[PDB]
Amino acid sequence: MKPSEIREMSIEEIDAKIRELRLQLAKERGLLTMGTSLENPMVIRNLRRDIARLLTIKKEKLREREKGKV
Amino acid sequence: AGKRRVTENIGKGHSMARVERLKTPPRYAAFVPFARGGRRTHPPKVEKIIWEDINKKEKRLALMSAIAATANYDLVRARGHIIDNVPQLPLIVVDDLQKVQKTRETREIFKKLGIWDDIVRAKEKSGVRAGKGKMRGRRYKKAKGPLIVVGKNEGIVLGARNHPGVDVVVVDNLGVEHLAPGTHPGRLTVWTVSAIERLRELYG
Amino acid sequence: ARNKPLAKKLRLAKALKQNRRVPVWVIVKTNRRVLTHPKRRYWRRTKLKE
Amino acid sequence: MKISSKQPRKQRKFLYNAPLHVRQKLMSAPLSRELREKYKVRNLPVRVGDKVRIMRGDYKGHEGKVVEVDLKRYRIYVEGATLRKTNGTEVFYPIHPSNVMIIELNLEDEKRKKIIERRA
Amino acid sequence: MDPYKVIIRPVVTEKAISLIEKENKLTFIVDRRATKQDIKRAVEEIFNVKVEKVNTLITPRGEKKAYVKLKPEYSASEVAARLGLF
RNA sequence: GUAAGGUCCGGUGGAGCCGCCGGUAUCGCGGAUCCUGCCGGGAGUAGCAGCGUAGUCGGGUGAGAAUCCCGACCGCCGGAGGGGCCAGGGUUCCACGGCAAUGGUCGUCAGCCGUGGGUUAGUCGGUCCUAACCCCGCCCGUAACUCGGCGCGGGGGAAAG
RNA sequence: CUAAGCCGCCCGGUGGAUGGCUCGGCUCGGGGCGCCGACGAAGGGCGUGGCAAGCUGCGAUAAGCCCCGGCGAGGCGCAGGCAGCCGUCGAACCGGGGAUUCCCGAAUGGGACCUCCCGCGGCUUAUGCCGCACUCCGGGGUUUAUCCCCGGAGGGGGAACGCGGGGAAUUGAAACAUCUUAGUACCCGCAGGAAAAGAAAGCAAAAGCGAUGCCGUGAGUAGGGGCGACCGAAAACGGCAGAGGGCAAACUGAACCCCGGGCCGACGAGGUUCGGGGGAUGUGGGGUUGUAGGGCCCCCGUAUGAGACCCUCGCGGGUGAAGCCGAAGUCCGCUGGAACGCGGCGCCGGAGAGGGUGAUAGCCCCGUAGGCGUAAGCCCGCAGGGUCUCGGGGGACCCUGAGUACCGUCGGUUGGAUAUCCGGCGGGAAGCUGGGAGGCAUCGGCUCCCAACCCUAAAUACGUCCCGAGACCGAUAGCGAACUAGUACCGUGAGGGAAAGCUGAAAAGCACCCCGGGAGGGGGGUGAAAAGAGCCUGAAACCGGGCGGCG
Repeated sequence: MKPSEIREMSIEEIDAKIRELRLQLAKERGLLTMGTSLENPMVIRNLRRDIARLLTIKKEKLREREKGKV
Repeated sequence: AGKRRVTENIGKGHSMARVERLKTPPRYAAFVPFARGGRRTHPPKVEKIIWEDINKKEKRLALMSAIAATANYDLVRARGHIIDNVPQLPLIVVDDLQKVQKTRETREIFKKLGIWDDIVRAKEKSGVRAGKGKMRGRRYKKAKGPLIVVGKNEGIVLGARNHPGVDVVVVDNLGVEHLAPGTHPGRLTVWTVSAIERLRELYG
Repeated sequence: ARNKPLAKKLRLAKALKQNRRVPVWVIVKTNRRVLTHPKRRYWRRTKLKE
Repeated sequence: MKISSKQPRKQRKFLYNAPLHVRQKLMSAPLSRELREKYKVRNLPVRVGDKVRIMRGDYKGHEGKVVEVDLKRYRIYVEGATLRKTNGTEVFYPIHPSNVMIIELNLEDEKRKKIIERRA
Repeated sequence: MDPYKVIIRPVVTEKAISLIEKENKLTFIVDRRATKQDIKRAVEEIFNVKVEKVNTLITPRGEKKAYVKLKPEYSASEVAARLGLF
């Protein structure tokens, strides 16, 4: 995902996306040791970095909200 | 260097020389100058005196002698310089030479004067040297050509800096090694009128 | 040995995971330059540090 | 871009450990006379879309497009500059960019056009 | 531990599959810092099932493995199919 | 060339090197029971006995069998060479696939190599208590301390109590 | 046509010398830069890659996440592979600013035979967050228990340098005790980017100088010493750098300081007000010195002026990252696998330093000679707003540091010798009509000075780091480490500590055939050359075969 499209959504949507990506990462990690014919061996890395982006941007949004409120 | 190892001496009894050896396997010898990896017996030391002193009057006399030897036809030719087309020795040029600050103009002037052959000789004799100096940055052993001595710098240094083996020196900063590189006197030199006047004033 | 603390068990686990051979693709990538690592261990000859 | 030291050890160390943004500049090649007259510039870094003519080596006089650029190895791949394997397969010969001259430029990049404008 | 951070991956070994088929037990490699209550809550919330029992162990490689036995009203085969284990 | 050595010829080698003048130096080796590395004779020799002298027949596997597998016979231990389980070891445990090296010989075998696995507790043990003893705070001594110490307050201390 | 054996040459094996190379060491005048930590340091443990073991980097967001800027088409570490993915909406990379940052560790709520465990109070619905060590400082409350609460400190680390204390022996004296080694090794405590010292109760006597520190020299001198071995300065003079200030008291007497809030001013400087904590056992004002200075009193004069500093609501300039520009052949013939070589014809040059490129290149590329740009930050200036400072004569009154100076004795230390400095013990003043020093003690003269309170930049010392350089080494050398090196490995433990670089221009890293269980062997291919990965050259010793001679 891209930082612009991540910033386009709100905190609740970011949280739901984070949960979905964590579950999907667990499923891919299971399939990695289950199967052998992996079409895309970069799914795990991409999912991890999207989770990192989502968490970073959500924390940035929280900081901005606190700064605006204060 | 070579003194960081902790050793113990086996001593007599065992059929080995009484040499300091390590206290851990495989117990090599160490710390002694005849052991691999040990200290050197007499290494170079930074406290050694390398500077050499010379009396001021002796240096002045040597400089005067080198200046005199500059104007000798036999010495200049014997050094190796090409003076076939040189009008006379010493070569005196007008003070207008000090204002030339373009290398092409300097090349034309030198061709007219007759030292371009010496510059070509210096370029041809320069080349790659032999030994480990190439590792340390001394790959080329460059030769020396004409030396331009002027009374004032008005751009001649920039004009003639790039010519191979050519040094432009103001008369006030002239030294013995400028006139006799490698302890060999008789370097081809080009003086100016102002430089000659300063030589007359100083007499050395 | 039967009763083990968790920290010591984890350290032994790290050593056990360390003890393995160099990957064949690593050898191919390095062009027969990297063939082994200094952490190879035989349980009966070379003992653990702890 | 700035190697002031005259020590060969430091020059070679800089060349070997140069960052990628410096290896980008370290892959320039001379332009042809026509392109030089047209653009008022002497050389440009080699891109993939460029067409070059090899000036040194076993493939001197051969012209072709660029198919790969390796900044890490300081090498380029030119179509037609190939070796034959024992099994009959084509492989590319890596050529230093200083051994080729660019005869056709790929100018689809605004930043490359900005480079030309800066250097002209 | 917060759920969705507990489970690292499933276990897809022959013993794991036999346990899934026979004893209604799933098996997950989970975070070492997670406890039995954390594992139970994570599985229940994630898979919308009721957990009967949870057993845990620490593998010789340092990972934590959890056997989660589901209640008879819920089938572990369906969860395995959802997760791709089959 | 008295000589320390120099220079040419033939071959290998594939990238640097030398004459002369003047300086400079970790500047010349057969020994130091010298140091480091490599390699000889001893030698295809000793050892592979002593305290528990154990194998044979038929079959199987495999390119290959005294040494691996099954059956029978014959033997050894049998108040331990049997059963259980601490400390210590830390994967040596299990299956499959193997024999370049390891195994005092061989090996298709293995505590060896490779690839996959394996340790599930309200009741078993730690966790609780205190013993000998130890630590921390105050206090005192010391030039001082991470050093020495009585007394007060707190804590720890047993996987066979 | 002699079996073993011996010597010499050739071929092959074993081995790894020599030669050439070098992203690593070593040493330096100069320049730069120098502390981190309870807002949780350094050092460690454990995790983290699709295939991932070591090193490196990161921390459950785990070889990475976000934002402004530079570069401009590739990128995914050491590390030449498979499959994929990221990048034109500007990546990789680079300068700056942010986010995450497990556990142990000063480790800090309480415990550690295992870097793992066990609690109590508030909020929170719950998830979850905060607080709770000890020794103190400034405050509040009460239960007056040093009990609770608010605010703030210290702890630990750092290669060398620094400051303050404790302090040997081997050794030399050709033995050895005073002495030397030596105020050394080492131990303990305390700071910083420097530290310490620093403004005369001094140095000197025809004359005088005028804080401290460092360099040259004084000088192996004065002087100490079984006057044995040895030890050993200062002043003056020539230099680098230069800078001086504040308390206590006399006098006055709350005119005062800190914390928090408000108002004017600009948001700042500055001005003003309220509450709380200090303060008459003295906050603030004033004053800091010798043929005396200051206080107080008296007298004359002055300010109308001059000067210094503070601040930036604003403006201008300079400097300041990544970075950008920056001339000239890749022309003809020859050799060559490949021209940087040879011969011929040209060009630039404020650029002929150095490096790469299939040979040795001023003109192929990077660069160099010379110029340009740069956010934050820093500096200077303009303009405006404020605060503060500034004169001479006389006196008869007052003040100018106490277990201190100093004396005797004892121990240490010193060149300090009846004449160094420090400490213990027993004594112990004057105090402005005063006091100290001038190398044995006292008396007189003369000269210099004012202790017993405090601060102070520059010139200096070092290098865990950086720039730059070299008559240093060139893989048994140079640091121990050119490389997954303080690693592997040894010891219970303090602690000890290796070996190990090189294919080729390009993997073009040998397709296919015969044999072998395999390892491999023979053909056949690639390459200028097998240089064949057991890879540049391949020496000697040693081993096998062939040849010549003896046998």
